[PDB]
Amino acid sequence: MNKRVKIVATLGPAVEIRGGKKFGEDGYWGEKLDVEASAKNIAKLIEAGANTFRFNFSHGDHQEQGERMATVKLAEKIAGKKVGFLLDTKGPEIRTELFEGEAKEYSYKTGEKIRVATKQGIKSTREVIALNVAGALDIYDDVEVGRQVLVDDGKLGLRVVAKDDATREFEVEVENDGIIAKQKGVNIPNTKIPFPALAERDNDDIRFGLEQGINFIAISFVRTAKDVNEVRAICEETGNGHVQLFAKIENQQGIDNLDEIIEAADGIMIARGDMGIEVPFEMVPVYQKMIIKKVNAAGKVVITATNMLETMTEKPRATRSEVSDVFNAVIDGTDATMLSGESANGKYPLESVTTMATIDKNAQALLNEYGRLDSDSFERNSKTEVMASAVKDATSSMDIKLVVTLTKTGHTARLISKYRPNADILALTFDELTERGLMLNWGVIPMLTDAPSSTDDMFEIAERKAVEAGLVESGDDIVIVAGVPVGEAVRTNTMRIRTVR
Amino acid sequence: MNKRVKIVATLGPAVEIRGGKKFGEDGYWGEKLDVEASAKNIAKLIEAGANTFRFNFSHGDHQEQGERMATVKLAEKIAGKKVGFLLDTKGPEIRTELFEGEAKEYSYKTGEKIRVATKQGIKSTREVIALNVAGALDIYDDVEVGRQVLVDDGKLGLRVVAKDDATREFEVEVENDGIIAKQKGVNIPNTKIPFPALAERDNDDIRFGLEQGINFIAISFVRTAKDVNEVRAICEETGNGHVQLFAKIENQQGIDNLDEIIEAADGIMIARGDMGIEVPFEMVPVYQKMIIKKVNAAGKVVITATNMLETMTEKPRATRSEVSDVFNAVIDGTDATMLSGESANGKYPLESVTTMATIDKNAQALLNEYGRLDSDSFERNSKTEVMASAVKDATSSMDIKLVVTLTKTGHTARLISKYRPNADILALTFDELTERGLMLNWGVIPMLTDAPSSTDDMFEIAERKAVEAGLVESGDDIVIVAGVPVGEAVRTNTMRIRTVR
Amino acid sequence: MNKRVKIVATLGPAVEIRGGKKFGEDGYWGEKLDVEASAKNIAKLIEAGANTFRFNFSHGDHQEQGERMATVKLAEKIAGKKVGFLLDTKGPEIRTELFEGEAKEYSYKTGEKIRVATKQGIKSTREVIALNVAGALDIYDDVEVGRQVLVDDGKLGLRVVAKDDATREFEVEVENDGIIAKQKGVNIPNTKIPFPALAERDNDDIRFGLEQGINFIAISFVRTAKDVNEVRAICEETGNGHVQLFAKIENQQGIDNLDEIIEAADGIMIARGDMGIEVPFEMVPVYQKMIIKKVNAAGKVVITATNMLETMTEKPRATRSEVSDVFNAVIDGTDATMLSGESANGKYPLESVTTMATIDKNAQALLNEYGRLDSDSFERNSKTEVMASAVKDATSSMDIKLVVTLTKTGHTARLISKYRPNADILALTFDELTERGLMLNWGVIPMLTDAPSSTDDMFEIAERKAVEAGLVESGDDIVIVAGVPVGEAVRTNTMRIRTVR
Amino acid sequence: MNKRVKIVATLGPAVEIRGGKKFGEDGYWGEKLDVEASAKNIAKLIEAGANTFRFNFSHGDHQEQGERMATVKLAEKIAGKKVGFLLDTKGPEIRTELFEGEAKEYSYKTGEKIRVATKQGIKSTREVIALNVAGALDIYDDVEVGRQVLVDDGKLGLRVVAKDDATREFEVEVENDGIIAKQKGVNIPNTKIPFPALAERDNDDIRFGLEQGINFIAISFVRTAKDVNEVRAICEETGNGHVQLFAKIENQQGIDNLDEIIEAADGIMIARGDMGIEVPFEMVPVYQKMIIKKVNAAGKVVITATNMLETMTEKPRATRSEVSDVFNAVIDGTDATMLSGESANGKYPLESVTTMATIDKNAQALLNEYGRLDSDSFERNSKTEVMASAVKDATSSMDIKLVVTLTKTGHTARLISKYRPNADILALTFDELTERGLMLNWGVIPMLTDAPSSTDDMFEIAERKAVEAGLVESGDDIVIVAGVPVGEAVRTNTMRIRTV
Ligand SMILES: O=C([O-])C(=O)[O-]
Ligand SMILES: O=C([O-])C(=O)[O-]
Ligand SMILES: O=C([O-])C(=O)[O-]
Ligand SMILES: O=C([O-])C(=O)[O-]
Ligand SMILES: O=C([O-])C(=O)[O-]
Ligand SMILES: O=C([O-])C(=O)[O-]
Ligand SMILES: O=C([O-])C(=O)[O-]
Ligand SMILES: [K+]
Ligand SMILES: [Mg+2]
Ligand SMILES: [Mg+2]
Repeated sequence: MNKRVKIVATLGPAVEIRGGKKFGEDGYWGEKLDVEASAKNIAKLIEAGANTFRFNFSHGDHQEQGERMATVKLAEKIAGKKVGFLLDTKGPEIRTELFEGEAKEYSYKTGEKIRVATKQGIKSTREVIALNVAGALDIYDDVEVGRQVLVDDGKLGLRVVAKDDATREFEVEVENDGIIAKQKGVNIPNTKIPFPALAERDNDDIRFGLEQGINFIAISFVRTAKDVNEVRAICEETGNGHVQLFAKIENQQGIDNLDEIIEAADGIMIARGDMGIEVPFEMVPVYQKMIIKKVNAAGKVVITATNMLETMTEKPRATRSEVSDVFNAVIDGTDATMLSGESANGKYPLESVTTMATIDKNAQALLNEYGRLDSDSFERNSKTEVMASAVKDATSSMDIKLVVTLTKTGHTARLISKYRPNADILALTFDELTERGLMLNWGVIPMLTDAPSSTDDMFEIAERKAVEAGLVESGDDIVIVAGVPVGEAVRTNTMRIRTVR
Repeated sequence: MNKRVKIVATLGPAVEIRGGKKFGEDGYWGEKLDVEASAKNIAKLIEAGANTFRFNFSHGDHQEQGERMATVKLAEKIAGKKVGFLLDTKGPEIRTELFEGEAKEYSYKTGEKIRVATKQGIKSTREVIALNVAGALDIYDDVEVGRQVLVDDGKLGLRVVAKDDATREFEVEVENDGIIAKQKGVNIPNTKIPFPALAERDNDDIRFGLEQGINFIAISFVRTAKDVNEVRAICEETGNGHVQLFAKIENQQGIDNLDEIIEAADGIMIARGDMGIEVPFEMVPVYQKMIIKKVNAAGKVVITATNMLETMTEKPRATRSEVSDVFNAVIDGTDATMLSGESANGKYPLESVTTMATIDKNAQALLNEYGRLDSDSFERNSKTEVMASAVKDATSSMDIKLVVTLTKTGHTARLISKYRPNADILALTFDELTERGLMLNWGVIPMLTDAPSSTDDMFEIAERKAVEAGLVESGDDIVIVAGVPVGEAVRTNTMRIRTVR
Repeated sequence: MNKRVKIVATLGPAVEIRGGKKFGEDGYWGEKLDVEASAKNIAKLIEAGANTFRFNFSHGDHQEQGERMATVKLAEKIAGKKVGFLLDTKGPEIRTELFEGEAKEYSYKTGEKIRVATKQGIKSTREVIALNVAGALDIYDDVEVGRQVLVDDGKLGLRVVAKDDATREFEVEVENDGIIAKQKGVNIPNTKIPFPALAERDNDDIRFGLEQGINFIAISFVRTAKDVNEVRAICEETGNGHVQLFAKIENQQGIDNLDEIIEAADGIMIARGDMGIEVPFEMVPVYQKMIIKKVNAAGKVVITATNMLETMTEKPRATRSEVSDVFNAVIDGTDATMLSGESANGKYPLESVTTMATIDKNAQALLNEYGRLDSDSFERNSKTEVMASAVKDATSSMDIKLVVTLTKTGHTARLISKYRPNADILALTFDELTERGLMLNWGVIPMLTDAPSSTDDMFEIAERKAVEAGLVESGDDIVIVAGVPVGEAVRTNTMRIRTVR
Repeated sequence: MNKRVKIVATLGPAVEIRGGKKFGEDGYWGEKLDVEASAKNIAKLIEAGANTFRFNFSHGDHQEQGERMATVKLAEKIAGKKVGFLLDTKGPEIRTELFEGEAKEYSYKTGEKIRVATKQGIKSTREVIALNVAGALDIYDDVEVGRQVLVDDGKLGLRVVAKDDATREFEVEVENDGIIAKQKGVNIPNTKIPFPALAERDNDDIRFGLEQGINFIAISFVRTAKDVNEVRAICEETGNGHVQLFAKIENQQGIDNLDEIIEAADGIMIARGDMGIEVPFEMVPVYQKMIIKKVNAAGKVVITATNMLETMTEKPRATRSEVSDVFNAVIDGTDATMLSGESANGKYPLESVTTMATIDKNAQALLNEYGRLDSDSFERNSKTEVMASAVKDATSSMDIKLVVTLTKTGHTARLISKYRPNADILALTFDELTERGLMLNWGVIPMLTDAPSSTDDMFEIAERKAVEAGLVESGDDIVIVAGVPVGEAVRTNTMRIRTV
């Protein structure tokens, strides 16, 4: 049984060994990274079903990121299995500043009047909270009376009741009892702070990642196609045209502009952390189902992200709600499910990947009956689309163990994946960029091979590689799909039904 | 635009020139057959859309039939297009005798009480009507009081009121005003006169046709599967196992046994002439629609026959009702529509074929919308069936100009035809028997090609043949289906969707 | 077992006894009309299943028409059943004139060069054919060179090769062997001869019919909504605004403007006679099916007309093609089928109505399985639509014997009819004008009653009237529908399912 | 905008004021019950959308349960809204015993060898854990080597490696690091401990609850139809035949016999607490979805229960996963969602009801598009079924603000509810047992009225009440359904589509 739903795991110190010490142990950080020991731990995550690692450039400098990418490349060799490399941008983050007097935090009561500063490069005081705004932008003219400033995963609400021109301060009322600590995330929902389409820091971070070697970029807080297009231009300028871009939908602007964002991007990450603060809490499931439906209809990749197994950061078992959440993301139609803190800085990273894999596997068993995606509704605008629809029908009518496609660019594999056939998809391709680039498509098992010389060669290759991989045995029926010749599926395509000898 | 519904045209003297004379001219039967001039007239029928010629063994002698079949082979070279050869059996007949005084006929009025004699070899009087029963069978014990004796295309009814065992006569009541003329057809519905399953006459005709080279046999008055199986036995005995049998459904027992008869036969001919006498006149459309539905569900051939354009025997234009009848047979799902006296004996054989072809082409354009048949009900149980379903869906999703099947036996062409794709079906086969055997399947264009060589590309050959025949040109999309490799005895396993060069 | 599909029978001399003579007996026309003997004949046509009588104003003076309608009014009292009264207009007919020297006809051969005169009031010669044009219109400028003049049901084609300004004659070439007899229909298709939207003759005829009392008008050669609108105006101005107009579609312009004609009209008459001459003969079935679908979708009345049982004009039994034509109009979804010459001018008027009834009743039994109409497509606008759809479902879900509606205007009967429930529709109504106005709606049995006093009253009346008509007995389930109060279903309507006690 | 998905809230000390002391105060149990102040707190739960109160007979004695039910009777009066009363049985619970020397708990490491005693009425030690088995059953012969004993919501596993015939103890290996505390839940999945169909303790609790007046019984650990029928016997014998029985499905036997249990019962409670310990944790969603589908198909009531907003027991905000969990239970086709510890003994009982109401309201808006249930599949074999199918189509075809049913038994409300019309369902009934008995059916607003005077009267009543309750105003389209002649207990056979 192959896991069809792909897992993105975020990496961090949780899997990393430093001087024989594990994360949280006394004097962990006083020790150099043990690359081999760390690489062996990361390999266990690959074996447990991680299909792509997320390097979150919100935390850690370039040397820390570059070192973690080098450790994953060693982990691939150890696992004898390849994974995708995904860079997640910092983007236009607002954080609380450091306090004067090195205070760590203060407690506030409902009804207190305090201020939020807009001046940059300054410290907070108990009564005047300063912001670290991405690119040191001045936000005073961008936030209107009646707006909400939310601190620390949306837990503490501050209502803007007046603005002070003299100090460029928001006069706010504490809406609920709570704590403001230093370096915590801040959200100001329903505003249009003019963060640039691509900030210098993100530009630098992307260029560094492209230099190291990546497959994917998840662009934080995408509001318009322009946020995607400015990243696409750098990928193209640097000869990294292979890189796929996932727009993170994290706020009302991104939801409002979803259609143009899907058009410009290679897929969507449903960033439920910022989204669950930026829109009403009970709307998140509506937006989750709507986004999965539209990305699937576009033949693109959707990643369902954030707090999926949150309790497993601290505890060895998920909650019943967390199991339901992961399971329903699969039934919704998600290509991939993501771990963030659970794999990056929790006590149980391998157990979190194992629990996600188990839920994802149990849920794929119910897609034929309960799946919310509806491939019958899709218009077939090309022969490769009508062939993918045919592959689906053949897997519904016959007991088909496996679909095998030979694909130069991944195009046939993506279209077959779009239709969600009740079969695994072995995608044979001829370069490592296309191979790693398919690792987040539903059901796709990418495998590197030599390009075939003829057509009849191609059907033999397809059956031999499937047999060598242990996906099929003598007497199993497979569906083989290729362009004729390979790479030309837009002009001429073929589907064969083959009994394995 | 190619006509998908097949036309069966009955041949007879209407197209035959004898020493420069036309049928009905003085001294016609005095001249010898002008074979070249007659073949030129038959070639015009082929060009106008005849796909199979019917040789009606109810009339003529074997020499006339063999000669006519040779005239057709010459016509095929003139038209550059082959047709199917169908033999229609005489079957069992009952005819009114000659009268004493050699009176031609008598007029009767409702309520008149008269007699029908069962004794063979006597003459009719006004008061006592004598019958010529096939085989001189004594039918006395087979017709009960309350049965109906019908005379002359069922235009005059005699009700059996009493039986006189002394004279073995039927005491009957004239039910309606009508004529009883000499040598007119008699029907006695809902009786089981023990006509043999295979009469000596039909044995002689069938074996003669088989020796000449026929593709189809239409068996008159099929009552049970035994009536089909006795003809199947002759085909098997003689090494003519490729010959297809169409059961003619003409009476109530045939309708009652329709399911077992379809299973035994290769197809049905809906014999509306006798059927319209043997069942209530207003029920024929019910049985026509029911038979077409059952035969399409069985994957077999149905022919709608008799009096489709009957007024064109004597007039240059059909009636509105005849146009409707032909049109609605197509909508009902018929493979083929038939001409009898209109092509065989009438003043306008060419015009009759042209009119039927025009009506059939106009109706096929409505099949996507108003089509009676529903391909969605078929069970995809085989490789060939799922592949035939794929073809249908490709043709429903894209503008497919042509479906090409490389078929040793014609099985794949028959399965694609059943699905009624919105495309012409080119069936490339490797022997003349298989090619002619496909001539009545809806939408199928049979074509003979050289058996594939080890180094032949079947797919390139398929496209090239379709281009040369003028069915497709550069930029058209076609579907090609084949059993790879080398069209062995390997089930169809491959579908290509191809933009034509 | 109630006949759901309605019959229009055209009246004429065929049913009229004159001085004890039947039509076509010697000296028939020399005798005065026997009103008692003629009414007894017409009453038999009612018992047989005629629902409406067509008075064709193309033939007969007002005195002949008036005596006929008066015969019909007497007929109902003999029958004890009412029927509808339909007036059909001469409209813009062209005819061949009388020939000089009392010659009845001439035969022509293909290639012959002759002339057609445009001057009115003159007689034809063999070499110069003269036209009787409606309202004595000059057509010389309104038909161009290359146009076709067709004589006698479009049997003989004359091709216009030149126009002679000096004589205002067409030089025409005979296109095929044929006869030009006196006072035969002439058609000049794809022309725009400026016939008034209403002609004084048609104005006058309509006003006469209204004085006698007509339920419907059929308007010949309707080209646009304009031709319907002018007839509407007269019906209102005379206090006859209750009169339903059927537009006759007979030509390309009527088909091209069908949507606007359907909007203005209450219904459509498919005039297959002129239609089959004015458009391609073999395309009539396409237009028939198309028109019936569109008129059902608008909730209006469609009549399939002309040559449905044509051979029964001369013979006591229809052809197989005629039986198919009637049967398939019912499957197409027609509300009504029509007899013209067969009931007006034929030897077998009563047998023609009996035959059409038998076929119609047989075909209605197949509507569930084979009905071409699709009630599921209709957008349920009003609550009246959704009530109608609900009644349809109740009759699909359970064994409903009958649907009873209490309707002031008939509007609930019209929407229930539109949905073609698997049940007879008893429409209880409160005047004779509304009750006859429903006689061409599919499945509707009109019945006069006095208005209800209470709601409990309205439901007890529906059931009592039903048991009294013999339509239902004890144990039969019926659906009752109504406005509350009766006749306001537009705002507030009710459906009840009741077992008869 | 009315909440169609029903809410069951468990009642407990969290809403109850003792003297002036809230729950978790210093010497809270050191006071009497402030009944009026408690009833005013419960009234706030009714206002926020609690449709039924659950009285969990696992915790408390008859006196505590009795007083709580009486406080609820007061809250209804304060709220001006009635609610259902549901008794939840203790059932065949296994718990850990009190410890030697009043020890609260001990912590264990993987691989540790210890013993579980089957002997009843003894204290636990660190090395030998004793069990408080319902009915004091000796379970020794019912658990084979290789079975698993689980403690505290299945958090700590013990693997039976051997059986000591001399002491009737299990030799177990600690499977994972964890804590054994006193009086914690114990599960022994995939065993057939011969607990009776109905234990004397459950018999007694049910009879006491029947005495106080209840609408529903939730039967813990239902294995077979016998477990339901033996409770039905008592509701019948005592003249409490109005009481509806929810089988709680929370072990493999329940799942295996689900069809026969649905047949015997009035509805199902999906008890995901025990169910997630008794079956593979990551399989609970499969059984939830299957159970909801089978119970809607039977036109019965399904409650999705346990840990739906768990974190709100201690925090003011639910997690993203908990929002997703409640939302998808609605999408799955649940009639009702439940709160246990969140309403019964947490810090935020009112905010818990409010959050569930908000998610449930938002989810019902997506049932027309993403709804799991499929009503086209139901057999239309009756006049009532045909009428219910006709109501659903009216609400699909038209913007219908409300369906009003005049129902003596509620049968017509239940059938209409089965079809999940896109509209609220006002159920006008003539006694208080029918009224309260409808309060867990999807979309049904029950309301008491006098049996009507006539057909015109009945249709007039229906509109007036709906207008009074503020459900609809002038220009609104409603569907009214009734059986005429009116009041004669006629099967519904009339539909009216009416502009108000
Ligand atoms: O950025 C994220 O992943 C989020 O906000 O969920
Ligand atoms: O997938 C591909 O490479 C194609 O388009 O043939
Ligand atoms: O034999 C036939 O074809 C018939 O009777 O129609
Ligand atoms: O058509 C054929 O020969 C086949 O596929 O069996
Ligand atoms: O006028 C007519 O009825 C016709 O042309 O069919
Ligand atoms: O049928 C009627 O007259 C009505 O109720 O609209
Ligand atoms: O009893 C319960 O409600 C449970 O176990 O979930
Ligand atoms: K006319
Ligand atoms: Mg025959
Ligand atoms: Mg439990």
